Amino acid sequence: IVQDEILAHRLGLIPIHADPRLFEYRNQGDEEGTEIDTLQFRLQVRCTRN
Amino acid sequence: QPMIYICGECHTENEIKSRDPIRCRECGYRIMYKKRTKRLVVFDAR
Amino acid sequence: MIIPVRCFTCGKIVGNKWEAYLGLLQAEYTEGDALDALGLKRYCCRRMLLAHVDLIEKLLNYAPL
Amino acid sequence: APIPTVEEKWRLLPAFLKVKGLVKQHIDSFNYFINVEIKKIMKANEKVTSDADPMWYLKYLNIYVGLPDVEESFNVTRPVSPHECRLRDMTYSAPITVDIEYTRGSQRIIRNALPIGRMPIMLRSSNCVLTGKTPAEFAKLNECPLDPGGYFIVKGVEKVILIQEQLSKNRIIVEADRKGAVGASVTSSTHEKKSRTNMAVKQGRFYLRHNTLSEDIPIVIIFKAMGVESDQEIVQMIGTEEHVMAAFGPSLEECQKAQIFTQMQALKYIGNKVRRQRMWGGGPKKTKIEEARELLASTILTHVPVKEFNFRAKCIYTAVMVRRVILAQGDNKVDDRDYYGNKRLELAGQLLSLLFEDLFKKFNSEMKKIADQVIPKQRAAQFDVVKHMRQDQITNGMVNAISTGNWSLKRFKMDRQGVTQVLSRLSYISALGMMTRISSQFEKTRKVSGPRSLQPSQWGMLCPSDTPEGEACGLVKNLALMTHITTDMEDGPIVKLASNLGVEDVNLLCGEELSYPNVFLVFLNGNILGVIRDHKKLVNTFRLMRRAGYINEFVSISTNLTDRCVYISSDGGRLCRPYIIVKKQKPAVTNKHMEELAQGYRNFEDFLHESLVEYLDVNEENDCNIALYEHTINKDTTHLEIEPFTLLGVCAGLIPYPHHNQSPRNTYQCAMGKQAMGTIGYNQRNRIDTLMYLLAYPQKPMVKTKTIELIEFEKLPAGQNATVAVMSYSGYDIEDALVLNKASLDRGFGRCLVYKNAKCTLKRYTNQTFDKVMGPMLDAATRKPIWRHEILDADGICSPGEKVENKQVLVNKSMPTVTQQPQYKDVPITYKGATDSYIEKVMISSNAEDAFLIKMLLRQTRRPEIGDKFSSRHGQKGVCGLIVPQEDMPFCDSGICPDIIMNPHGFPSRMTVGKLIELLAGKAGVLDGRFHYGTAFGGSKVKDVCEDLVRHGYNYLGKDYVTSGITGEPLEAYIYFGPVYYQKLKHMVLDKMHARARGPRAVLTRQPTEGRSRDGGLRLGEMERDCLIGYGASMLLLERLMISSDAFEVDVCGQCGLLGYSGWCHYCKSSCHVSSLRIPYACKLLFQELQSMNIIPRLKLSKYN
Amino acid sequence: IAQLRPGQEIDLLMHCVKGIGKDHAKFSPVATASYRLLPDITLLEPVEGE
Amino acid sequence: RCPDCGSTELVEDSHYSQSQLVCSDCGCVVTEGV
RNA sequence: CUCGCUUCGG
Ligand SMILES: Nc1ncnc2c1ncn2[C@@H]1O[C@H](COP(=O)(O)OP(=O)(O)OP(=O)(O)O)C[C@H]1O
Ligand SMILES: [Zn+2]
Ligand SMILES: [Zn+2]
Ligand SMILES: [Zn+2]
Repeated sequence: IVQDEILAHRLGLIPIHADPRLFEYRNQGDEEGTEIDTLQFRLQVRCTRN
Repeated sequence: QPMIYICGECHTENEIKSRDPIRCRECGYRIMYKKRTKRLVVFDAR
Repeated sequence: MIIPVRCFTCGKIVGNKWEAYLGLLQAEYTEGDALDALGLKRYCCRRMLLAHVDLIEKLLNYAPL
Repeated sequence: APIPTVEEKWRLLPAFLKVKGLVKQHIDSFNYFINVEIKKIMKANEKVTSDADPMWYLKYLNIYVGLPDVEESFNVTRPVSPHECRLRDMTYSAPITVDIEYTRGSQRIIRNALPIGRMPIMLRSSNCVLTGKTPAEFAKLNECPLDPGGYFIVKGVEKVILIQEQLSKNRIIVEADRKGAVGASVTSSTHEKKSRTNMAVKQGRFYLRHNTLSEDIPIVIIFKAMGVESDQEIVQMIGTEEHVMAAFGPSLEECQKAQIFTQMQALKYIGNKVRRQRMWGGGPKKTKIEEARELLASTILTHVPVKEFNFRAKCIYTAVMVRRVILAQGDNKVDDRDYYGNKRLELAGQLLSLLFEDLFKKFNSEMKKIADQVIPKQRAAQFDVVKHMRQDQITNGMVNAISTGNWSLKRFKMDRQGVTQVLSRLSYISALGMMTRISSQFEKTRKVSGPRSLQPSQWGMLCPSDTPEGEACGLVKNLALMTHITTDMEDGPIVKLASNLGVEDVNLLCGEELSYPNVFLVFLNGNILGVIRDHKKLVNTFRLMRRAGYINEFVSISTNLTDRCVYISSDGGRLCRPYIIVKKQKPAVTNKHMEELAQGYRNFEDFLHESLVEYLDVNEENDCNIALYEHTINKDTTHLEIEPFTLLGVCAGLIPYPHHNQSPRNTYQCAMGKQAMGTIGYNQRNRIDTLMYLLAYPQKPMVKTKTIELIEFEKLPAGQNATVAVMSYSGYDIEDALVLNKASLDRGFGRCLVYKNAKCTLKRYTNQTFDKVMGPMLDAATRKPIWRHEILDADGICSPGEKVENKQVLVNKSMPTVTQQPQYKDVPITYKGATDSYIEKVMISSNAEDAFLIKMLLRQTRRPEIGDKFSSRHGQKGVCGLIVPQEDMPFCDSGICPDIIMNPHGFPSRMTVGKLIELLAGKAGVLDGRFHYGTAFGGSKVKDVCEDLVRHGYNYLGKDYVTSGITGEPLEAYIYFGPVYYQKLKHMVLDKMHARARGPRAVLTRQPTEGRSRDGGLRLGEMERDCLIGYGASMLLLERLMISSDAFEVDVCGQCGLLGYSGWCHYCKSSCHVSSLRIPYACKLLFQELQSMNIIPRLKLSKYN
Repeated sequence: IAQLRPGQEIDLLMHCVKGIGKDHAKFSPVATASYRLLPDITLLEPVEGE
Repeated sequence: RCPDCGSTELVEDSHYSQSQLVCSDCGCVVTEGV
C-alpha cells in the first residue's frame, strides 16, 4: 500500500552502520557504482497467511 | 500471449483475450485491474 | 499514513519507537510517562509520537488481499 | 452565593448529534420524500383517462422504489455498491416500479410489479445499501465509515443538492417603493398558483394591483365587490383611530366620485378592468361579471380561502393589510426582508418532490395523448398502455436535473440554476462543510446590500464566520453545529386547540373589534385564525401543551405587540434550535439528569418529552429571554443556552481559540481550511478521482476544539504540527512569507502526493465496428518500443509502476473513420505534464453498451518548495519564501531548530492573539503529554498552561533563550518557540507556473487561447492598456497589441476602399490599386462583420510620408 | 519500514553512497549536535529564610 | 517528404503545446500550427 | 472545439 516514492524516501532516512571513512564519493554519473563507493542491500518480504 | 488481470474482489489472476466481456470466474464482479509491470524502476531517495 | 522514520525538526530516530509506545499504551502507562520512558526528552519527538495517527491499518483494511 | 452550574450540560450536544445535526437534514428529507411524499404525489395523480373512448382508464395502485441495482446484466439486476458506481461512471439508482390496473378491451388487466423509472438514491438514506452497516462491512463495500453521505452519484460524479433559502410565502410584507411610497405586497402561493398582489398609496389613496388586471383599482371598489357594500362597515374594518379615518378618507371620496355603490357595479367595473388570457378557448356567454367574481374568489389572495363565494375572510384580510399600511405610513416601521424569521429552507426532499410531481404529470399526459392517438382508429387489437409506457422519461428527467443542476418546472414556471454542485473532495472538512451549505435566492450577480450583511437573526442557526471570501461573500452560508430544520405538520390539532382556547370566529364580529387596543389577531401560516383577548393566557397554554406533547414540538407561536398579532407557524423549512427551559431562575436540567444521560438511562428525546429542553424557532425566540450562562440567569429568563460554542459552524470549529482573533481571520481560516490538504477517507486508495491531494504523514492537531472531537476530524487530519519560532530572519519573510527548514523537508515534513486521473473510452458504433487498441509499435532497428510507446504493455495500455514523461502515450487508442475495409486513425491518449508521473493503478471496466472504460491513476510525489502556499489554521496564509539549511537555523539550548520561521509583523495588524495562545497551549501539551482544548468561548486558560510550562522547566511565556545559527552568538531578544498546526494548501507553484511561446491561436480571432490548460497566453486588459498609454510608450503598446498578438497583412483596394485578396480586388475587377497593409486580425474581423451588417467601412489609404 | 497484508510483496535493492548532510538531511550523522554557554548564577546579597 | 533534404522521415512531434510535423533528419519544420 | 454553469485563487 505504501507508495514507491514514499517507500524510497523512508528507506533513505534509515541510518547505515557502515563506516564512511572506508568508502569514497561516487563520481558524477556512474549510476552502476563500483565496489569502492557503494553498498547494496536486498529487501525481499512476502507476506502470507499463517 | 497471456494477458493477465486481477479482479476487484476475487483478486485472482484471470487471463482474458481481446474483445471479451469483462467478468471473472467464481464471481460476477466487473472491475478488472491490471497487474504491476515486471520492468525494473529506479527511484531517488530525495 | 505511517509513522515517520525521523523526527522532523531534530532528526532523532523515532520510527522504531512507535510499536513499543503502543505497548506502553497497551500497558497502564499514561502518555507523558510512556514518552519519558521511551527516552524522548525534547518536545519535538514527543509531538512526533503523540500527534501521529496510525492510518496504515485502517487503509490496509481496504487493501486487496 | 453563585448559582449552581451543571458542568456536564455540554454532554447534551453529542446526544443530539446522535439523532440529528450535521448531515441528517438531507438524509431525513430524502427518506421522507421516498417513503411518504411519492405516495402522496401518486395518490394525487392515481387515475388517468382519455376523453376519447370512455370507460377506458389506467389506475395506479401502489408505488415502490426498491433497493439500488444495476441494469448491466442482460435483463437482470445486480446489487451494486456506491463505489462501483463511482468507478464505472454510472449512476447509483433504484428502480421505480408501480402496480397498476387498466382496461385493454374493457377487460381489467392488473400488473403487480411494472417498472417505470429510476430514482437516484442518496447515500446513507433508507434505501441506500450503506445504511445500517458496520465499519468492517463498509470496508467490504469500499466505503469510508466516516463519509458524511447525503449526496447523489450520477454518471460517476458526486452531486450535492444545496439547501435553498427563500422568503416565506403567504405573508404580508410592508415595504417602501423606489419613490419612497410605503406599500404592501403579499405573495399568495397555494399548491397550484403563486400570485403576488400589491397595494399602493400613490396618490394618498389605496389601489390594489394584480397581474390579471389591466389597471390598479381603488380598494373601496374591491371592498364593495367582495360583498360588503356599506362604507361605514369598511371604515370599521379598517380601524376606528382618528388618524386612520383621516388617511382613509380620500379613498372613500374617490369611490363616491364614481357611481359604484352595489356589488354588481363593482363587479362590472372590475370585469371592465379585466384582460383576456390570449383569447381563452371556449366562451361561456361574454363572461365579465363572472370573470371578476372568479378572479376575486380564486386568483386574488389565493391563500385566503372563500368557503362558498363568501368573501368575509378575504375582506378581513385586506382590511388588516390596509390598516398595516396606514399604521406603517406614520412611524417608519418598515419590515426588513433579511429577518430570518420570514425565511424558509428547502431541502433536497421538497425539490425532488416538485420534480417528481412534474415528471409524473408529464408522463401521465404523454400516456393520455398516446391513448387518444391510438385507441379510436387502430384495429380490434385493443390498445393497452403497457406497450407504450416508456421508462426512460422519469429516469432521464431525474438524471439530467440532478447532473446539470438546472430545474425547469413549467407547471410552476420555476427556472432555477445551480441547484446541485459537485462535491468537493479536497479534504474531509471540505466535503463535510459543503454538505451543510445554504444558497441564497439572490445571487452574486449584483452588489446587493442587507442579505450580504450579517443579521443578528443568524444567532444559533447559521455560522457567522463561515462565508466564501470573494464575490459570493454573505450569499452562501453554513448551518450552525446544533440546528434543526422543521418539516410540515398536519395543521389540524393546532386549529382544534386554538378554537377550544377561546379564539372567537372572525365572521361572528365586525371589523371594529380589530381596532381595539386589547384585541389580538391570531394567524396560522398567513391565514387569520381569529381574534383573542388576553393573549398571554393563550400563548402560555399553547406552549404548555406543546411541552406536554399534545402539539408537535416544532409548532412555533410568537407575539408581535406592535401589530398585536399572534403568529402560529407550522410550515416546514423553519430553523429551530434546542434550548434548556428555565422556570423561576432555575434550569429544568439538573446534575442528576446529565448523570443519567451519561449512564444511558435517558436520551435527548427523553429530555424533549419531560419538558426539560424545547426547540425554539427564530420567531418564537424573538419573544423569549435567553441566558448564555447560569450566572447570567435573572428573574426574567425563559431559556438557557445549551452550549455557546455551537454558535460556530463546522469549518469554524477547526479554529483554536477563535474568540481571541479578529473575525476576518476566522473567515479566511474557514476558506483556507476548506482547501486544506490531507486525507479524504479510509478508502482513499481504491477511489479514483479526477484530482486528489494527500499528505504523506498527517498528524492530529495538538490544540483541538471539541468540534474536532465531535466530527472525528482527528481520525482524518489535514495538517502537520511544526516547531514554529516567531522571529524575523534573513528578510525573506517580509509580507506573509515564511522560512522553511531544509532538513525538515528532507525528513518528510510537508511531503505531499497528487493523484490525477486519465480516462479513455472504447465504444462500439452504430456500424458493427469498434475502437481497438494497438500493441506498442516496436522499432525494427532495436526490436524495442519507440520512446513514445515505451511504457505501454503488450495490450497497448500503460502498465502500473512505471514513470510517464511528457508526450508519452498511455492508451494506444485507434478508432475507425467509416462511422469497405475499416480505416483506423490514431487518437492515442498522451500524457500532458510538466513533470514525470507514476501510474499507480489501471482500472478496466465494461458498460452495458460494450464501451470499455479505462482509468489510469497517475501519482506524483511533491516536496515543499519556493512558492508553495502554507496556512496556519488562523487565516495567516503564507508562501514559502526561503529554504535555509538546518545549521543556519537558530537553535535553543536543548538543540531544537524550528521548522517554520514566521514573521512577527503579521500579528499587530491582524491581532491574532489566538495563534499565540494556541502555540503556548501546544507547547504545554506536548511537554506534559496532553491535548489542550481551544474551544470557542472556553478552552484551557493561559494560567494553567503557564503553570505547566514553569513546572516543566521552560519559561512561563514560551519565549526562550536562543543562539544564532549563523554567527554562533546568543540573540539579544528571547524567541517565541512552540508547536503550531500548519496545514499545506493545494495551491502549488508547480501547477500555477505558466509560460507561453507563440503557441496555438483561436480560429475566430487569431489570438492566443485563454487558459493554462489550453496553453493560453496572458491578457493585456483594458487597464493595462490604460497604464501603457499613461506611460506614453507608443511603440511598446503597438508591439504588444499588434505585433505579438494578432499581426496580419491584408490587401486593400485604394480605389473602392474594400478588402482584396492576393493582390487583387474582386469588386473593382482590377489589381492596379491593391496595396498591402499591416493590421490586427481582430480589426479585419470587425471590418468584415461590419460589411456583413451593411455598415461598409471604406479605407482611404495614403503613403506613410 | 512498511506494513503488509497477505499476497502483497516488497522486493527491492538499495544502493547506498557516501554523502554529507549539507546535500541532504539523511546524511547527517548526529541526531542533535548543539552547545550552550555554561550558566553562572550569582547572589548579589545573602538570601535566607523561606 | 522533407522539402529541404528530400527525406521521408517526417515525424509529428509537438514541442511545448505546438503541434509540428518536422523532418527527423535535418529538422526542417514542414508544417506547424493547428 | 464552442458554449454555458459552478467552485476556487487573488
Ligand atoms: N476582487 C478583487 N479585485 C481586485 N483585487 C483583489 C480582489 N480580491 C483580492 N484582490 C487582491 O488581494 C488584495 C486584498 O487584500 P486586503 O483586502 O488588503 O487584505 P485582507 O484580504 O483583508 O487580509 P486580512 O483579512 O486583512 O488579513 C488586494 C488585491 O490586489
Ligand atoms: Zn473475481
Ligand atoms: Zn525530535
Ligand atoms: Zn476595389
